[PDB]
Amino acid sequence: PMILGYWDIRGLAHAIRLLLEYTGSDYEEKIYSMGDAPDYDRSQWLSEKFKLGLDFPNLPYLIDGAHRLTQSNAILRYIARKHNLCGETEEEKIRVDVLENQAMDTRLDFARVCYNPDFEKLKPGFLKEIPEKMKLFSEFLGKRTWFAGDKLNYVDFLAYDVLDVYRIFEPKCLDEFPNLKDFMSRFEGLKKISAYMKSSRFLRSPLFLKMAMWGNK
Amino acid sequence: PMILGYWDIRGLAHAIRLLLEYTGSDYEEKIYSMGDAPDYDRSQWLSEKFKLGLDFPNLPYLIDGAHRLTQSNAILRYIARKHNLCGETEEEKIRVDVLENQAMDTRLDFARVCYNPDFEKLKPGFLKEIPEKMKLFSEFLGKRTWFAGDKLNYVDFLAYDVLDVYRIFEPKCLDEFPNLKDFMSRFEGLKKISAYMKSSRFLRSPLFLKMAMWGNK
Ligand SMILES: N[C@@H](CCC(=O)N[C@@H](CSCc1ccc([N+](=O)[O-])cc1)C(=O)NCC(=O)O)C(=O)O
Ligand SMILES: N[C@@H](CCC(=O)N[C@@H](CSCc1ccc([N+](=O)[O-])cc1)C(=O)NCC(=O)O)C(=O)O
Ligand code: NA
Ligand code: NA
Ligand code: NA
Repeated sequence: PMILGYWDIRGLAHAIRLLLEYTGSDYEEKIYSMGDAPDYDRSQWLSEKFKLGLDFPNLPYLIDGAHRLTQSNAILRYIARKHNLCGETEEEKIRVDVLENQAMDTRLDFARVCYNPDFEKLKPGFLKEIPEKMKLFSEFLGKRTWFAGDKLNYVDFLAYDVLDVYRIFEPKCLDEFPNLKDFMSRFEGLKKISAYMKSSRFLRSPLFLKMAMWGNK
Repeated sequence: PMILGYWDIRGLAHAIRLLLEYTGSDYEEKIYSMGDAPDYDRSQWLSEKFKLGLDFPNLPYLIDGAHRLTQSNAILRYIARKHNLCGETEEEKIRVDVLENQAMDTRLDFARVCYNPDFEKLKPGFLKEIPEKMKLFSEFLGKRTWFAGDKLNYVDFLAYDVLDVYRIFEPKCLDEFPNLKDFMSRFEGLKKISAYMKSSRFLRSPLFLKMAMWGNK
């Protein structure tokens, strides 16, 4: 089976786990646990980081037969090619690439404040940035079924993930964008996704690592 | 003709400018100038930022007919798909996706230090992290003619750009890695590339924007 290596949190592997369940992949998780504060012991991962035959050792990683991958986006793309979840036309391909890279910039905007020791002083300023972020995503989606067009694509998993994270931090953030509320519902009720979610191996939380000031659980 | 919008520096646009040149694309640059300290006035861009039809307005952007793109990586892939500059085997596509994402993370590691007011204090530690980064690139390349196989790829433009920046910062950083030196010469030897590098267009500098501690001139 395939091995998904990541920390015992949601973070960067969540859209991957989401994809791995929708696609019917057989896979298992190599969970790395992090030591409690203050030292946040990473030695469980650091001890085998350079022992896995990874070109650029990192988390998350994925092993599939002869293929050993890092970089979360590269893994998503790998799973997508094996299981018909890329864009076909040039129009979808452009939308995929722009949204894939944009999701990561949007995720890091948010990660950078929650992981900041000064999160509480920076929290009101970031909360007022969120309406325009979400509005970009609502205008991009428009009247489409999925973000790339008619068909489910791997970027939809990225989009659901980053939107989920923002709406956990700010439960009212999608309220003036009904088309994104309908997107999240439609995604959560695919069927392999509903089954995964209302199952025990669905990792609700923590959203982030232990040293984060929010969503560390 | 295609329109490439960026600041009047090297920055994130550099690999796009090379690929545009190498593919013989018909292109013009919309160059935005930024004010001097202390304001670093951005009005030349903010004047138009939201009036260009961009889904996620940003720099660099590319306007090609009806297609209006942002995200430097999406722009590179858009150009590559027009000229078959992407991998064809599943092994090549894996090497492309991993290196594309790795090159941005490595670029960002460097950009963060140079733009940090505390640059001088951070410089010693960052210098000692460079040998390990280059070793990983060196062993990834191996004896291959290019990073993805025997066929030039857009990710080669990214790897040249990021490696060029690190060797501009630390001139001895490729010394103990001969295969990376051969990669850089062979890349510069490309006829359309050398001709672009030999004309007073070539913005090898400034690496970064005016407010950077290093590479601002
Ligand atoms: N660009 C890479 C990022 C890889 C990465 O940063 N992994 C970190 C995650 S914690 C830092 C982190 C937390 C949360 C976010 N985020 O935006 O959600 C980003 C980075 C790690 O655990 N180990 C890397 C190592 O061995 O040095 C990817 O997308 O896979
Ligand atoms: N992920 C996007 C990043 C786009 C971006 O941040 N552009 C900045 C570049 S300056 C900040 C910057 C400098 C250098 C790097 N780098 O890695 O070298 C990254 C970001 C800008 O000028 N305007 C965006 C805006 O108007 O909001 C991409 O790759 O295109
Ligand atoms: Na499908
Ligand atoms: Na404006
Ligand atoms: Na080589």
